[PDB]
Amino acid sequence: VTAITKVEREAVLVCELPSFDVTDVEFDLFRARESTDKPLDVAAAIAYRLLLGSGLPQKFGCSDEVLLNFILQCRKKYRNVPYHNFYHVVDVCQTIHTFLYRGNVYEKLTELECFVLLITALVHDLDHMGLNNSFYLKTESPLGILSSASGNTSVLEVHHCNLAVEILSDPESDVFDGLEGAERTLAFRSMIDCVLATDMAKHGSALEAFLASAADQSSDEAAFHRMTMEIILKAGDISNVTKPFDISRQWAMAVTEEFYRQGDMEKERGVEVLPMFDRSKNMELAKGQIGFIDFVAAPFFQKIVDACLQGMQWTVDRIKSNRAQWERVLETR
Ligand SMILES: COc1cccc(NC(=O)C#Cc2cc(C3=NN(C(C)C)C(=O)[C@@H]4CC=CC[C@H]34)ccc2OC)c1
Ligand SMILES: [Mg+2]
Ligand SMILES: [Zn+2]
Repeated sequence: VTAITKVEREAVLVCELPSFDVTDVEFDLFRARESTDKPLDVAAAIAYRLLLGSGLPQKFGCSDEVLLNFILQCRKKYRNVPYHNFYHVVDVCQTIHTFLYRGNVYEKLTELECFVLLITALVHDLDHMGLNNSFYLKTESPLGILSSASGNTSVLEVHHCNLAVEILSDPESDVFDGLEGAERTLAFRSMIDCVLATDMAKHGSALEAFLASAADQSSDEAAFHRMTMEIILKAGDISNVTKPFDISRQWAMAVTEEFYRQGDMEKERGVEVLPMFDRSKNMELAKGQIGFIDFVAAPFFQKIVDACLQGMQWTVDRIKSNRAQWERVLETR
């Protein structure tokens, strides 16, 4: 944990984002990346602006300097992989902002919980190597053995929580230094519960718990708040198909490259390679995206909007039109 320099901060604060509304559901992070020769500084500046314009750091005694220290300690710990890089967690951060403030999910949570969600977005994939839980277990890699021996199958999610806690133990980058007692505890418990909940192995069980709680006027209030945070970070994590088609498509290309590289190492290591991770299967993006929409994202967003989050209806509208756009790529091939 080397301290952030005056020079590193200045490199972010100078970025100005002319033309961009970071609060908008149609904000394009790809356009912002190649809109300078410092795409990393810009992403950091998008996150800084999102966090300050919410007004939440101020209310919880997090200075502008500590907040930016934190953004930059987070950025140092992401890797040059095609999808689970710093652009992805900044995307999840901005998208969660749209769900909270354009979708009015802010009304369901306290300000501390909204603050936690925006911060968690930035830690939720720390030190991701472009390989899924499954890779580590099948290869009996050290991390996989450690997870298996410890009894926790969520290999990556526990790695991420470990580095989050590392960054927050230095008061110079603890966005929660302003909290004490129950509030500091709730902040850490909820950041950890949310990251652990991004493991897609628990997708069905997290979705069903959230919906059972929303249907129950006598749900425990604390438990409902908690499940709402977990569902919102999960929503942000599978949000690529809720964006304007060309944005959705570039995300999909980036995730496919990352899966294909895992498939290359699984071959050179002679372990099971799924159809989807095999470069020499050349499966069509269109059928891929439609499959993801039909089996994961459409039912997910439709059910949470209907159950509770009416303000997020636009996500369901966009998945419908992205699907029809993929059906058109098929109909004209
Ligand atoms: C038939 O069901 C399918 C299921 C999955 C993919 C496809 N095919 C694609 O073309 C794609 C994509 C795709 C896949 C993901 C993810 N997937 N998952 C599992 C569901 C396999 C992860 O755990 C990733 C890590 C954490 C959260 C979500 C991430 C995210 C965005 C995607 O698109 C832009 C078809
Ligand atoms: Mg993850
Ligand atoms: Zn993620």
